[PDB]
Amino acid sequence: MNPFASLTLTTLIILTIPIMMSNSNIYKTNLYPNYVKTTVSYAFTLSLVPLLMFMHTGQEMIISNWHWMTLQTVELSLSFKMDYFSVMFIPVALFVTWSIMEFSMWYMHSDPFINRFFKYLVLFLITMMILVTANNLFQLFIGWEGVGIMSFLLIGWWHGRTDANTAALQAILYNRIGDIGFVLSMAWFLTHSNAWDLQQIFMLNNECPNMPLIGLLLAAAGKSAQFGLHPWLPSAMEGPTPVSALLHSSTMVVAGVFLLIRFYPLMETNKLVQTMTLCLGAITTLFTALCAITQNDIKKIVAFSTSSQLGLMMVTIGINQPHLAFLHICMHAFFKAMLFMCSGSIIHSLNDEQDIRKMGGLYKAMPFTTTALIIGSLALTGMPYLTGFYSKDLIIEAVNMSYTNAWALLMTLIATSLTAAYSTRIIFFAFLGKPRFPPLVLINENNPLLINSIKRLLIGSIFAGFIISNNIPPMTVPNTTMPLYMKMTALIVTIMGFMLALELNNTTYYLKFKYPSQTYKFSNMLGYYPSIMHRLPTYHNLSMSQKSASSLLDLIWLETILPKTTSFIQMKMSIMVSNQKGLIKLYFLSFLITIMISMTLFNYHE
Amino acid sequence: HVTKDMFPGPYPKTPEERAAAAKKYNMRVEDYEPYPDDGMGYGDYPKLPDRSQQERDPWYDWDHPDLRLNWGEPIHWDLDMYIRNRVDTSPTPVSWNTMCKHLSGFVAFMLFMFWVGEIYPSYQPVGPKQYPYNDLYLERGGDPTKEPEPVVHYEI
Amino acid sequence: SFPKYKPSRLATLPATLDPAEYDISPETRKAQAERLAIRSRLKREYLLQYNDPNRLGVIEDPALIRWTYARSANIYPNFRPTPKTSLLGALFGIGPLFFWYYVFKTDRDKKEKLIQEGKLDQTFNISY
Amino acid sequence: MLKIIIPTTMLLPMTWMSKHNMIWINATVHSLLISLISLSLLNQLGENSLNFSLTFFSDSLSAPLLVLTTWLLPLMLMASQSHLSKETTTRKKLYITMLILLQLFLIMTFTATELILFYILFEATLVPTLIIITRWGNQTERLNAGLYFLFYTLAGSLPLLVALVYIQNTTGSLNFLIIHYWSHPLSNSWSNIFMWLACIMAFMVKMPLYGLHLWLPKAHVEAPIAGSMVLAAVLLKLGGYGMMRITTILNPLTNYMAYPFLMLSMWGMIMTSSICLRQTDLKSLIAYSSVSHMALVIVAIMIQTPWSFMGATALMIAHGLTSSMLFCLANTNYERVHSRTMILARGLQTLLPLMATWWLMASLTNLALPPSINLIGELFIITASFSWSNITIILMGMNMMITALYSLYMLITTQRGKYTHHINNIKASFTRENALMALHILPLLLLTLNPKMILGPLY
Amino acid sequence: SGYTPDEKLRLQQLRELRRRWLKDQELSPREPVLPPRRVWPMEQFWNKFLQDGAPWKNVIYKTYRHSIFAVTHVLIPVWIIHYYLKYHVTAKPYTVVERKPRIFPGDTILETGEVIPLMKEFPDQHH
Repeated sequence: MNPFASLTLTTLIILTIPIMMSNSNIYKTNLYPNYVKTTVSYAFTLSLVPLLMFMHTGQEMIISNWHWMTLQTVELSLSFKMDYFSVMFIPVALFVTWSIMEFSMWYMHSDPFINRFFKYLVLFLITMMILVTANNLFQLFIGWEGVGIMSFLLIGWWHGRTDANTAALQAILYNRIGDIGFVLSMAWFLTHSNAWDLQQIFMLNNECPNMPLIGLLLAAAGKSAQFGLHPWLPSAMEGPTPVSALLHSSTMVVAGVFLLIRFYPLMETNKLVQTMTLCLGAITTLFTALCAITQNDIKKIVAFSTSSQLGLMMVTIGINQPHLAFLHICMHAFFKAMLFMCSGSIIHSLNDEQDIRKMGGLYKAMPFTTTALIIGSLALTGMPYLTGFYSKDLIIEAVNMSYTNAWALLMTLIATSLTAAYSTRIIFFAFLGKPRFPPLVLINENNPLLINSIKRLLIGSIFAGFIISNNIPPMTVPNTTMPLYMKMTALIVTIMGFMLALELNNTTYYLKFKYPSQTYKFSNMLGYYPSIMHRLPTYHNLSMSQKSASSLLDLIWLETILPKTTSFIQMKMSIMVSNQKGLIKLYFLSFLITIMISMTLFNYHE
Repeated sequence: HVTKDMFPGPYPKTPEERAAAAKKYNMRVEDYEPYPDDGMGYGDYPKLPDRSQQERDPWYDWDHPDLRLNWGEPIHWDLDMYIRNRVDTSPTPVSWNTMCKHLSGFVAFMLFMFWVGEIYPSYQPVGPKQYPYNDLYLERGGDPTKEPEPVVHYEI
Repeated sequence: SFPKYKPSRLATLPATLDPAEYDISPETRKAQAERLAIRSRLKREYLLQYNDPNRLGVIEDPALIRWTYARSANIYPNFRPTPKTSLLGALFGIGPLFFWYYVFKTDRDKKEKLIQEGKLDQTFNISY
Repeated sequence: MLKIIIPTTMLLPMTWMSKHNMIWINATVHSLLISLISLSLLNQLGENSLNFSLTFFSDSLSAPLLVLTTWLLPLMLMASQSHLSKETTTRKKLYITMLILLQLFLIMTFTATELILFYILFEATLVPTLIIITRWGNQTERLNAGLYFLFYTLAGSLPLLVALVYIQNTTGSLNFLIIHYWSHPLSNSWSNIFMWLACIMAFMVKMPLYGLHLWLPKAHVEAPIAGSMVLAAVLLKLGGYGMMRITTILNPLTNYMAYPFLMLSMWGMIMTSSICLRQTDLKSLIAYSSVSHMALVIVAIMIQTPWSFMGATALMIAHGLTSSMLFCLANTNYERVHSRTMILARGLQTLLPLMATWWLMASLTNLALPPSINLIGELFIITASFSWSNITIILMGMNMMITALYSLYMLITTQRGKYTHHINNIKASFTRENALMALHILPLLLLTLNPKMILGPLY
Repeated sequence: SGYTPDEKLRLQQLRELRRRWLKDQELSPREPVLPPRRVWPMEQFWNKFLQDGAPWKNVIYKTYRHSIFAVTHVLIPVWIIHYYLKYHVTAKPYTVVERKPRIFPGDTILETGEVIPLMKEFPDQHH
């Protein structure tokens, strides 16, 4: 019927074709990575038509094509929600992964299993599309968990490395803590609303109580690496740089805040849960931005930046601005993925060196990487009329103007200063100054794949905010009247962060040396959260799991109580009964006792 | 190959079977020390320093380089918990108690200030936002038969 | 000096901070030499089998077998019922069971009391 | 049921009359043919059961179990013929005879219309199982394992026999249909409390309930591979199936009699999942994971909801397939390095790539990754438990977290890292082993397309 | 203080052996030897046409590749999906339900033909 449905579906189906072909003949040749990148580009081009139809008239639909099973009164079907969020996020994600695959064709060129790497990228993309388009909670869970396992397999891509496997299992662990809340919300919605599809859930929950929303918040805090379940995202940098850029910076890690956006009608009607997510986002953004300003690994700095941006998304959700959060997801994807590709360009040019202390002088040696990184950091810091200005600046405006927790407002403003600070750190150490890398200069960014993918996301990072802001309908009411000092708040704080970081960075040129303060130690060692929480709870869990769970109970007391004591009693009785003198005399004396007892107290003869 | 005499036994009571236990586990007698005999079933298994495998020398040529283990040498009772995929006991720049104090103080201070900002919220100097038709009584799902109590806004 | 580093169970004392590394007696030297000799004997024994062209399979490791036997089959032959083991067994085996029974029983009695007076709303609970 | 039972019986004369070198070929071919025939039992009715004769009937609960048994027999045969290659012709025929006898007993157990006939057939499964474990197991520990398994089961089962004959004397029938249609409420008295305990404890020890489970690590570890396959896949399910059948005469006594068992299983799933995190024996870790899934099945049966029963049925099917797959995967490494120690052979993905893929699939199914039927069963049970009491979500979420941790830990330690330097006998995976894993994994995933086939009669 | 004579000698001997081993890892020009294979007629037209690889031939090779990819990965799947939705999925109620279009004052309804009335006169706020 209406081409919208067929095109929205076909965009998803084409993704799976290179997976079915991953055993035919092309998967054995060197044409497979280009093949899958080409189908991703074609899927992006196809997905624009649903986007254009929505842009014109707001075409939205839900499609329930295949009935899977009915559970008495609960019908579970393959249902796709082709709404604004789906038809806007699909083209953005497809564009970003198109750039990432073209980048990987250069960055992972020497990987002996590059075909399997590209296949894993397509599998993750397919699972994320399932996550995003899912119209019921079971299908959403399928996308959620497939995304999680794809992240596990891509973080531990180099599986001979202990730290990579540890990081992959750590991601699984934190996301399972979040999955507890996800399954809690599924159980609650089944029990109370008799549905996992979004339509009836929104229908029967005009006043949604705390428990399902707290479960959804737990799942979101797990997936988006909020404070408490945050450490796995920076450790996910163990994956290859394309894995970081695709999954853990731009597309996959926004699944949690996207989960919260998908249930915004429910979150709208619960002030307590709104305050909880607002405060969690505030602490996440502040703490993660604090960690980044002292990190020396470029990928670690960008990962902490991604965590800070996810915290900001949580903040704007917590002030009842879900569409602002979605806009920020779409805007952030462009320049965050592009920033990670710039970092990967530097790393590849510097022979897998990732320390900014060994970087320097790359402003001129890598002119295009420099231009791209500078534009991306300007977009990140909310420079006016770039891509980040059309979401982040409005977010700061809304948080300043709302009835909010005062501490959360202060923390998000301070984190807005700190993002400029860590962008300054990246630029100052990687590009400015003098070369600090080994003398054998291998700097070479002249590759069409690298240049072209970074270029596409560069044009996105410049113009995407203006194009998307003016083409979506107004899904909110604007803040037209605020004080001038409040209108320029974001610019003023980011300028303050820029200037203070520049002052501090320039001091490192002075011929003075002082041992670090305790605040530096708190920031650089990440608040000691991994040092404490990866050693104490795991040690106690594993120590108990041996000492009390296995030895004490199973091997000792569960043995002692039923089988061992019973066997001992039987053996003792056997010894008492069996060991006899073999004397006629004793046997017949016992016979006299038995005969007398039968004719006496044992009332038989009477 | 591995006879009955090569297996772990009960806790050594006298110093000659303690030396025999040290010999069985390929240790010096002065280095061998069993777990205390408290009824927990440790037997004569040596109680080695509770040091993670991450604390072993990475530049040495181990027979098992990943586990940082040498063939025939006594395995710690807690090897599968102290592998490098797991609990790390490595010395830190800042001491453990100081890290605990700083992390806990940070978290407690943040929680307290969040509560304070809840009881001292930030807002703008505006009256409530006004909606027509009795604050959208019908649009919000009000019963279309029962008449709402009029909510009237005024040109100030 | 400088602020002291305090070792812990999970953040131990580094070797360079250990006073014993700086007061070394001749008997400590002899102990180190004997440790090196034991380690060299084990290393030589392993490398002889390892580099053998006519060995196929796994070099059986007595330390590994001792470790796996101590953790499984040697525990009950050497367990004794003492006040520590009995207190710990009662606390960890029976304690959580009655704790969870109390929690769940209290919750379900509250639920049933709500149901009896109809104070629990189940407007759309038709799946159980 | 005779069109299923008689072909299975005909496996014995065919096995004993075939050539010495056609034993495995003939048994595999005709057991697969019997499994094809058993699929027609999945054509079930919405309301009634398939009541063939006075002595055998089939419904949506027992049909997937029958299919699982008939499918397990050929996979058993493929798993066994490697380690039994050096055995004599007569002894191979005796092993095949034991497997056929076990399958025949299981087939009649799941279709017996009468409770006492079910009891005899479910007790008969002990004999070939015990013979397999104690005669063809590898270690000296197989004897003690056999004694534990035998006497745990019998101490459970004999009071059930007494209770069944008492019920027949007081009610007049042990017929399942009559028992359902003439159901009397069970009053609150010591007599009825002990009747409940007698009716329940045999199935409790069979599943096994946490605290009554110490036979299972011994038996599933010491047994030969086919024995472990059946013990994990079909023999544990006898307790769940019997509990589902017999709980129709235990109401409303089950409302409060289940509290100790609900507590035991809800905490013991945590306890045994934690034990898996520290198991140094691969086969023992796989054996210990069965206790947690069966604890979930115990909770589901004890709370007595349609969703709980659906989840328990699906979980039993999925666990059978997955646990047998995991045992086979461990056995393939055992047959190479002749040891069950898990950290002996590390970094196996760079030596056996497709076997590493099979390992990843098995771990993912043990993870209960959606939309697998493992996840369907677990999620249905979790939702029913949440309705039963919201606080159950803490323990079940903890359990799924720990399950993820130990499953992926086993995967990482066996498949990932650096290969062991001195192990130079990891030969390439045989076609037989790869086919074994494929025949484990393919029907598991196909069931996701038609999940109602394993959702039981309450679907 | 440096290598002992024994250490130096053993290191140089192991060095010679290792260098001989590493030189021996090099492939010969014949290596690897490939087994025979068959060429399909679709690709048989390309070793006779694209054997030159001219710029005008590169454009047509990319055109053939892109047209085949477009039909086999876009046109056939969209055909199957459109058929599925148009004749099976939408043959059941409420399967594809579309949010109705917003309707504004002035609007003419296609189906009935009615004209939506224009809003009342604005109170005329002037900027």
